[PDB]
Amino acid sequence: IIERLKLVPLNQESVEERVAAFRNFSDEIRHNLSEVLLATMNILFTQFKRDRDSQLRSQARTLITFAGMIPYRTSGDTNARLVQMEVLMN
Amino acid sequence: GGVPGTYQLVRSFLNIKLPAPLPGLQDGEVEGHPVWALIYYCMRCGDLLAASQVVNRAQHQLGEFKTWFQEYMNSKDRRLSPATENKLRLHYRRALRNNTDPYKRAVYCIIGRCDVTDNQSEVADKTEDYLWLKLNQVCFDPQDRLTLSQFQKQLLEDYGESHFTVNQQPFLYFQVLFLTAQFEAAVAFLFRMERLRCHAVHVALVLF
Amino acid sequence: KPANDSRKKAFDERKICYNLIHQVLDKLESDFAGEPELVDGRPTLAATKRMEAYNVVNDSSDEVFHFDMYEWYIEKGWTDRILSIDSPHVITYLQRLAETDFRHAELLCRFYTTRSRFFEAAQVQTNLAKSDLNISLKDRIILLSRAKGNASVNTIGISRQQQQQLNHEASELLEIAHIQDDLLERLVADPRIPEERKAEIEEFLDGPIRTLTDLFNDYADQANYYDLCLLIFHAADFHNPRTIMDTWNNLINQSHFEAEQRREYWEIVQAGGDLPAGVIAPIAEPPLPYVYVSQQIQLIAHRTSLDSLIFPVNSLLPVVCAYAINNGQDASIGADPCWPIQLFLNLGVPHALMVQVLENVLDTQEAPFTGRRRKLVVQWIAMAVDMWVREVERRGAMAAAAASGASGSEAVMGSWVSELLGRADQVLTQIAGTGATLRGGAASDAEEIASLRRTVKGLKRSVDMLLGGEMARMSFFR
Amino acid sequence: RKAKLLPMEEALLP
Amino acid sequence: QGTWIELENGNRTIEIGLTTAPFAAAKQPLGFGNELAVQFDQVPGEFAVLTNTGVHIVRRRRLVDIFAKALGNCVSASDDALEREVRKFINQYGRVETIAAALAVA
Amino acid sequence: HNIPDKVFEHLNAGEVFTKLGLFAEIGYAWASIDSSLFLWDYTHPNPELIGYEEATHTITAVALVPPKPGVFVKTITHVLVVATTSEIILLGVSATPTPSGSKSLTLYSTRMSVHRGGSDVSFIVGTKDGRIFLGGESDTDIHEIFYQQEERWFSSRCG
Amino acid sequence: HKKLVINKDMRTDLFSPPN
Repeated sequence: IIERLKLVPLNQESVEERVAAFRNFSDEIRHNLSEVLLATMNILFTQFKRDRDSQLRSQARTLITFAGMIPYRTSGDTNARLVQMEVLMN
Repeated sequence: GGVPGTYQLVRSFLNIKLPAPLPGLQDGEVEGHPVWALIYYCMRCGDLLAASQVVNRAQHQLGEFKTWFQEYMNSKDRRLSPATENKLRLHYRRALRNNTDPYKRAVYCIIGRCDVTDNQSEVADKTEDYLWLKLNQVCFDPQDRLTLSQFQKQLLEDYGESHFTVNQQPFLYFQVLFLTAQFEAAVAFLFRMERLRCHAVHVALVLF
Repeated sequence: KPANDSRKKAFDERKICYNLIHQVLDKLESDFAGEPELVDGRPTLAATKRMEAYNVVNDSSDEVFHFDMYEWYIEKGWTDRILSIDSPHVITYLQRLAETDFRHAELLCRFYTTRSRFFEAAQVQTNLAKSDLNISLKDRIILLSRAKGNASVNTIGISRQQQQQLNHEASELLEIAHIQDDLLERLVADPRIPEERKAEIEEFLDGPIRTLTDLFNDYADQANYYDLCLLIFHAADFHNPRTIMDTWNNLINQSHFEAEQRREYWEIVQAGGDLPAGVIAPIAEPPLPYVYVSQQIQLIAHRTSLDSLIFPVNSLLPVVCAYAINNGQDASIGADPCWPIQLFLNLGVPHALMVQVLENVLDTQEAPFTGRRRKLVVQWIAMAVDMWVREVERRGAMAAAAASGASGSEAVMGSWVSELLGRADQVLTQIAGTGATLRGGAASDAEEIASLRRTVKGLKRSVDMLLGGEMARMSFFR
Repeated sequence: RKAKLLPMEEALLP
Repeated sequence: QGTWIELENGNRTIEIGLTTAPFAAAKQPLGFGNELAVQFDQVPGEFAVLTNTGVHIVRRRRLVDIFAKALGNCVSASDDALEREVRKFINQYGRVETIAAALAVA
Repeated sequence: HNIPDKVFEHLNAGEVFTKLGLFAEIGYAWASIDSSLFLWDYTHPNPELIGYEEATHTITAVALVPPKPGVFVKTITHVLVVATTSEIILLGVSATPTPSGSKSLTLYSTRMSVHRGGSDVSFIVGTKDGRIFLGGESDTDIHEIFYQQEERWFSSRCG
Repeated sequence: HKKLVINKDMRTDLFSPPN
């Protein structure tokens, strides 16, 4: 589902356009960006413990760079947790 | 004669420890005893099932407490969901912060782990009742919240041996330290009692 | 480890050191058996020596050593520590030794699952179940059952198609495996099988899963286990109505004879006689034959789910009805004359299909359904239509509450049901007449038939009302 | 299942 | 050449029968028993061992089967490890038969 | 290849006598329980049991032999000899190979049978030409079973 | 095997001791 919405980038090429879109999306959406990134990360996180490894690793990176360039709710705690979950993958 | 069911035991326990009815009880009785007394001492004995049976025979009186309690018994680690946990805490805090039924007060913030400062001294008069009351209130990751680190440190730092050894009963303090994971403190402490050196050395060996 | 090579010596000189390490750790847990890990809070001296020792172990870079230790942990049974390593090194080590030993494969699968790699585990388990390693049938049943579960859930990076295909292969092999296990068990326990043969059966059935042909020919058919034969025709998508019915006929007759035998033995106990040598008495009235027969039909039905080709209602219902008549499984012994109809309705046969078959039974006048015994056929039809009516009425009430408008598949009543009841009344009028002029004196069933007429008329009325518009106005208030 | 025994007519010629 | 095959506890052997076609390398006594000549013309003999618990399949191994298996153990060894294993074959089968087996496996 | 569980059920249901044997030439095994006989393809992972229970008395020997030439249809590949305490019974057999590599076995009646007599039959062997010889645990005598296609007024089909 | 092959032709008498 999250992949269809094209709200969070998963390939590095889409980061530029997805980042620009966030600027004009309703604040009722930007509010919940924090929980979306974490759920999506925790989703990739779970699928990793179950090539494919490279693909998840690449997508993991994408979420981080997006979150890094986006100023949003609880960006502090969220950006940190996102990075930790990516380290455990490797 | 046979250990009776935790329910009938508790009922045969309320007979003694409250022979006459206290005028401040609420929500009526169940088979001749206040519904909240049964729930508390059943939870105190650790038989949540026996307590839930009591709730099932007072569905009309207890109101929405049924759906909340049934969730507490289901969820592990004796914790409710943040959403439902919020619903009950605000209700208790709304108009039940000071209720004439102490057992009602106790159960609510044992289920919601709230009012950590209020030691519920009306029902938890013994030391073990205090430890048990708080360990059911500790939390893990800002207001009205207590964690094991705070509780374990808060106990011995502010209320040291002096507070727990005035009755010249040494094990009371030992149990306070050991049942809070402060094994080194309890070992050194108990190792100083010249009559209990043997025991403190060995409880150190086991931990070693 | 190529034999005849001269590194063996080098490996042996390390194995002598590794064994001695086992003894140390063994003696350590022994010396400190009962000792607490903490005393008064801080660690004891017995605990620190455990940590200091196991440190030296985990601090090593000797690889042959760590292999020898994985093997050792497995040996001692310490799934505690081995599953908690984390390292891939142990996974990679298992990946080589998996297709070789069941115990190792189980560890590997445990690793995969905790990492949400369910499909990879299902693959290992399935292959192991199909392999020629020394694995018992029941273990092969467990392996397949796990694979089936693991392939039925999503595994990231793997296509739904690939999951389903594995889940399907495991499901089929598991079905066959259960059949084989039912056989083996029954054969071994069978008093009428010579010991010499049993040992032989245990050798060929308590191993890799066999084909359905073999199971049928060499075992199920030889021992006349007709219920299992039917399950085998189901698992094989066996398209052969005649053989299927022959098997149904053998199962019914076999079960009837067995029930008859058991009721006889009982009657002898309650009369003082002695049972044949080596016959365990029945301390309680066993079931009448029609009750044990229908038990057999239920057990199979639940196992195959009525959607099978071993439940062609158009052939099977007449046969069961035939049995009931030709073996006096009726009022004479205190049974419900409609028992065959009750059986298939509760079993979940749709009402329309029932009446449809019963109609065919009545029109063709075959086998025993002839002459005045068509009285019985009419009674079955009366009972089927009655239940159908009740069903329509409840489904009407059902849809008035939970509101909406629908009704797919379910056959719906036509004028044909009304016509069928008309003919049924004619048959009864004809049977009563023939009965009044029989040689030897009139028939005793006069009022019995007069009653059936009233019931049939009542049903035609109801059906006529529904058909006439009362069915399109069922969700409406009266 | 009792094995179906096909007839002698097929078995022996002619 | 002999070997001992162990059957598990409880396995009582009942009968042993040939599952493949009867062996014959020639039509008269001279040449009849030449297993080496027929290594690639007829499958190795297989025998069904019936016990009271099941049927075990036993298969005769040819020179090429032994040679291939032995070499499979030399994959992780030295240049001299192969030469040692090869010398076992030469001392029993002779050099020509051994090199012919290597050619066949190759 | 484990023995099928259904054979274990019959074997442990044996009242007096049981016996196992091999038809290795066609990949089949058999088990006799009293007066009942069960064949199965042991190469198949879940075989079906070919049951034959016409016999009235205890089976004492079973064998698979070649047929007598010019007697049976060409599709009959073997003859199944079933010896009981009362008679010897001949059955036609067609063991045609299947796509899987295991012979498909179908049985044919023959009306060919003879009363055993006083001598036990525990051993049956067949020659290349279909001759059937018998022996047992009563004595050292050797018997032979003859059979022919045509029925005659002065001679039975089986002797 | 999940494929059935009936073959009444050449079985092994289930009701007899073995040769």
